[PDB]
Amino acid sequence: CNGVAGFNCYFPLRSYSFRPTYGVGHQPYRVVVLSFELLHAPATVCGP
Amino acid sequence: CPFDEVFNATRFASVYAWNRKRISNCVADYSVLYNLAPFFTFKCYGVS
Repeated sequence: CNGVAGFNCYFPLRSYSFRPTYGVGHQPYRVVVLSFELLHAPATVCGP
Repeated sequence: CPFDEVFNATRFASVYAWNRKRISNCVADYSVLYNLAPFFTFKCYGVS
């Protein structure tokens, strides 16, 4: 595709274009994932 | 299954009489949908 757009040459990114008007199942959601590792170690972090 | 006669058609239909076709019980080859010409628009929504 020599770095130019065309058939079978698609740019692998897409946009959302959120507007306050879409339905309840289409608005953006904010997601955070917490990962632990419960093993044997100096145990740097834990609670009160 | 035939996509030739729906694309290589001499006479087409008006916008208010848009031509209908149903296709079932066949094997669809969507690769030979490439040489319709140099430059055409190919956009699909829902699937890659």
